[PDB]
Amino acid sequence: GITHDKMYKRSKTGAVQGKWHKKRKYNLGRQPANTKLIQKISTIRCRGGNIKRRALRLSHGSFAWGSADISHKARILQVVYNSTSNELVRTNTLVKGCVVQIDSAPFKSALSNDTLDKEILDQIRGDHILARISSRPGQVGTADGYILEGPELLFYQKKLAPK
Amino acid sequence: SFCKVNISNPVTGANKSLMIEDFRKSQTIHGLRMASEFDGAALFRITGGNDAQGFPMYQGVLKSQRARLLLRQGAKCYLHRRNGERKRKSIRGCIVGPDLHALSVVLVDAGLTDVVVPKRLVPKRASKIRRLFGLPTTKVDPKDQMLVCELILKPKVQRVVTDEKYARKQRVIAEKKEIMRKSLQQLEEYKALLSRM
Amino acid sequence: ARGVRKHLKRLNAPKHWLLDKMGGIWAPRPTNGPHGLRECIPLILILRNRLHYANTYAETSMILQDKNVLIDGKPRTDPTFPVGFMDVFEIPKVHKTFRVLYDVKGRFTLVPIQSNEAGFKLCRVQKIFLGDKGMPYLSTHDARTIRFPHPDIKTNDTIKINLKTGKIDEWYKFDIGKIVMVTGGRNCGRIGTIQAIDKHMGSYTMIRMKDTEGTEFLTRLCNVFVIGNDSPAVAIPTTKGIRPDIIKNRELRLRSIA
RNA sequence: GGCUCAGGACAACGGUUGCACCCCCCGUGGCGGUCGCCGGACACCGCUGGCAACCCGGCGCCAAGACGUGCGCGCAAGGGCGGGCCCCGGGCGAGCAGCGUGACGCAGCGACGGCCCGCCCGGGCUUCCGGGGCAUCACCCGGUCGGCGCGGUCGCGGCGCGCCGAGGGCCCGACGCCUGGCGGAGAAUCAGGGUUCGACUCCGGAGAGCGGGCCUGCGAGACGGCCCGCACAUCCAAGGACGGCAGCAGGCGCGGAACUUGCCCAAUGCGCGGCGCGCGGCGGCGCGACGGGGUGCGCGCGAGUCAGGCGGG
Ligand SMILES: [K+]
Ligand SMILES: [K+]
Ligand SMILES: [K+]
Ligand SMILES: [K+]
Ligand SMILES: [K+]
Ligand SMILES: [K+]
Ligand SMILES: [K+]
Ligand SMILES: [K+]
Ligand SMILES: [K+]
Ligand SMILES: [K+]
Ligand SMILES: [K+]
Ligand SMILES: [K+]
Ligand SMILES: [K+]
Ligand SMILES: [K+]
Ligand SMILES: [K+]
Ligand SMILES: [K+]
Ligand SMILES: [K+]
Ligand SMILES: [K+]
Ligand SMILES: [K+]
Ligand SMILES: [K+]
Ligand SMILES: [K+]
Ligand SMILES: [K+]
Ligand SMILES: [K+]
Ligand SMILES: [K+]
Ligand SMILES: [K+]
Ligand SMILES: [K+]
Ligand SMILES: [K+]
Ligand SMILES: [K+]
Ligand SMILES: [K+]
Ligand SMILES: [K+]
Ligand SMILES: [K+]
Ligand SMILES: [K+]
Ligand SMILES: [K+]
Ligand SMILES: [K+]
Ligand SMILES: [K+]
Ligand SMILES: [K+]
Ligand SMILES: [K+]
Ligand SMILES: [K+]
Ligand SMILES: [K+]
Ligand SMILES: [K+]
Ligand SMILES: [K+]
Ligand SMILES: [K+]
Ligand SMILES: [K+]
Ligand SMILES: [K+]
Ligand SMILES: [K+]
Ligand SMILES: [K+]
Ligand SMILES: [K+]
Ligand SMILES: [K+]
Ligand SMILES: [K+]
Ligand SMILES: [K+]
Ligand SMILES: [K+]
Ligand SMILES: [K+]
Ligand SMILES: [K+]
Ligand SMILES: [K+]
Ligand SMILES: [Mg+2]
Ligand SMILES: [Mg+2]
Ligand SMILES: [Mg+2]
Ligand SMILES: [Mg+2]
Ligand SMILES: [Mg+2]
Ligand SMILES: [Mg+2]
Ligand SMILES: [Mg+2]
Ligand SMILES: [Mg+2]
Ligand SMILES: [Mg+2]
Ligand SMILES: [Mg+2]
Ligand SMILES: [Mg+2]
Ligand SMILES: [Mg+2]
Repeated sequence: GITHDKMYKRSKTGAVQGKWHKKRKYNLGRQPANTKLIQKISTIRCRGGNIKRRALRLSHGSFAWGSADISHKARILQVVYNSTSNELVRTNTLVKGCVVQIDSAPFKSALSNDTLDKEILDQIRGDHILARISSRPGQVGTADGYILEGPELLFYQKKLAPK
Repeated sequence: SFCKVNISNPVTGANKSLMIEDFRKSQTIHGLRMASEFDGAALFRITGGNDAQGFPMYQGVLKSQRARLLLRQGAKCYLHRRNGERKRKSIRGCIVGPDLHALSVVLVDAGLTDVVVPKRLVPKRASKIRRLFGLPTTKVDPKDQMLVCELILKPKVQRVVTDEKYARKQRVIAEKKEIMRKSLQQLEEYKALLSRM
Repeated sequence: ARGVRKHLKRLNAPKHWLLDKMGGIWAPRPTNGPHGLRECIPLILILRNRLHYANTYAETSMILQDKNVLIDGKPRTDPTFPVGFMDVFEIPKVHKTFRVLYDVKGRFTLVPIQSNEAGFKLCRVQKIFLGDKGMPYLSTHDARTIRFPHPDIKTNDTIKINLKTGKIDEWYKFDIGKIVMVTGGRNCGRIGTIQAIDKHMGSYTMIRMKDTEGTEFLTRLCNVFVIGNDSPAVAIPTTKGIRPDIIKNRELRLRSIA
């Protein structure tokens, strides 16, 4: 079926290369999960056993505000930005590294301490916080992440500027 | 032939056979599916059948003709030779129509039901002989080696908690504790050693 | 292929087994266990081929079913069990106890040993590593594992193990001037003293040794086994790890038919 | 394990590296802490059937070292913080591996105690050098060369996809075409230097009429497993069912050219432990080829014949 064997590529001088065997089982690939937002995780048997979890339709995650170290479990509300393609944002597909809006309720108990980023407290004062997925949902069936801060936060806030 | 109707009564345990024209016309039985009630005034619940050429009915195909299907190991109408082997086969002569040369039927809620067949085999599991005789399945004298069976090759009760088997299990537990105790002592020795060093 | 190899042609068997090229298409294939395929000997090749206690394969099996053979104190009922360097070989009904070492031609020999010696074993520390919940472990040349080792034991040292408890009672450090024996290569089997250790960043570390007659030789650090501290902790064959030259070997051969 | 050499020329293959990018049954050491004896049902089998034969149907009593659920001192995968701001032991040449701490999660092992860890053999890819002929084949390539991000995989990688740039190779022979092209260890010839061939014994690779696809398993893109298209055959009541000798013998065809449709697991080994095995062994045919001795000597032998040994399953 799908293979990641290199026998089908040209050489580095552009030359066509011949075929000297048929497809081997250990060189197979599978189709991607295309994990949707808003709960199923399928099981995949792999080489030697070694179960892989493959998520479809995740809703929640566990998130960390690293600087003050406030970790809760929160609901992922919307995929807002993706580096690879804007098609992956329009569909709310969950992949590693995409920028999301998560629910502000679990972190409202963190509204009291000052000397805590006002670029995070003002986020909390509303309805959602900007965060980033840090796991591979197709390989482990899970979608967790961290809360953006620093120059990264500003870079993505200008990427989502109302312009 | 025309149609051999294998009736089978499980309330008593008997099996009987009949015949019928079952030709192309009205036949108030036609158009019914497997696991359906009919009123049996011409011969009750259908459970299977073979058509001409002896192809068996298959549940769910929802057709009155034959069909091919990729049957998988564990399913009916197929006996595999290797683990994981599948096979394409032909099935389902009708949802009962004129084609069938045989029908299989069971009787519900009762020529008339007369014979009562004995049960050849007797209960074997240890609990199977305590539900029969109303005995409790919770005591410290569960031995139950009554030997009657009415001399009816089959007994050798299973799942009996004897004395030696009780000792065996207790011994295994008493060693599964010794491992943990010695392991914790060794860990303590090593921690103290690094403390001295 | 599509999976592991279970056969071994006779011409493809290791050359120090001294198998003869007629009398068989096949050779025994050693089972996995304490020793690897190349640096071992199948147990059958000692009982039938060498000592003639058995004379065929089938009657070599029945000796090992009724458990007349102990390896390191345990009865092994498997004819292709891999026995190797430093394994204790004791047959009780004939009262024979041996230690398995190398001779000066890289072949396995059995050295008679006393009942006061067969209760311990020398192992080579192959690696130290952290296992489960961060605990330290050491691994040897026998596929043996020891948890919570004393912090002094480092890699390339040798340890001494009682053969009933399976615990450590002594260790020898790898140093300059230690007595050593080479376990493989082309100086396999001969015994000397370490006089150099040259490390090469990224690559193999070479060891220079010198025999008791003063002959010097070299090999890789993965082939030098410490047998004591200026005195071997065990018994060694009569030749004591001195290798003749081809001329002196020829004169000793001429003298046997003489 | 056995067979073959069709494909494939910066492949494969040979020596030489690496995985701090990996997976691994059995065996041999370890290790073993997990938020009162349960259930019902399947085959063999009984009673009845269908069918030309291939193959199956229905009802019913019955077990487990089979399942399923589980009694238990919390800990499987993945994730956020915990490094030093000339230059440099747990373990390295190399900041690697563990642990702590906040959040998720609830996996695996428990109804005869094993999840897990090291080794071992095996595999996957991978560094450097070697790796056919033709110039009446001089320019070639466009996922082609590099970058960024995700996916997929046992795993790295243009392996795939989106976006960005214009690279990459060449008379030290690229690209294209051809080969009655499997590679090595080796073999034939013979002062020294060379020439020619590498079907077949060992090692490695690839295939099972030709394309593809896949399940079960630690391991297969398996063909003495399954599914489909094509080209060919097989039985048949005409409804259907069904095949793969480049395994061992044997046959047809083709060619200048190549043997018995034998006996046996006694040996050498392999799977389960007592058997199995056309691996392999023993006979048969065999002027391909090798080695030894005769058709006399001055008077004793061999080739045959018949018996007993020895040998041999
Ligand atoms: K594939
Ligand atoms: K494969
Ligand atoms: K199968
Ligand atoms: K092969
Ligand atoms: K395998
Ligand atoms: K195998
Ligand atoms: K051989
Ligand atoms: K041989
Ligand atoms: K051979
Ligand atoms: K073996
Ligand atoms: K052949
Ligand atoms: K070929
Ligand atoms: K295997
Ligand atoms: K390579
Ligand atoms: K290379
Ligand atoms: K290479
Ligand atoms: K090269
Ligand atoms: K040319
Ligand atoms: K492109
Ligand atoms: K890429
Ligand atoms: K692309
Ligand atoms: K481009
Ligand atoms: K050329
Ligand atoms: K050819
Ligand atoms: K010459
Ligand atoms: K020449
Ligand atoms: K020459
Ligand atoms: K010449
Ligand atoms: K040949
Ligand atoms: K071959
Ligand atoms: K070959
Ligand atoms: K070979
Ligand atoms: K081979
Ligand atoms: K091979
Ligand atoms: K081969
Ligand atoms: K192959
Ligand atoms: K082919
Ligand atoms: K084929
Ligand atoms: K084919
Ligand atoms: K094919
Ligand atoms: K195929
Ligand atoms: K494999
Ligand atoms: K395939
Ligand atoms: K295929
Ligand atoms: K045949
Ligand atoms: K052929
Ligand atoms: K034959
Ligand atoms: K002819
Ligand atoms: K002819
Ligand atoms: K045999
Ligand atoms: K096996
Ligand atoms: K044969
Ligand atoms: K004579
Ligand atoms: K004679
Ligand atoms: Mg193939
Ligand atoms: Mg929109
Ligand atoms: Mg199978
Ligand atoms: Mg093979
Ligand atoms: Mg461009
Ligand atoms: Mg060749
Ligand atoms: Mg060849
Ligand atoms: Mg041949
Ligand atoms: Mg095969
Ligand atoms: Mg195939
Ligand atoms: Mg001819
Ligand atoms: Mg002669």
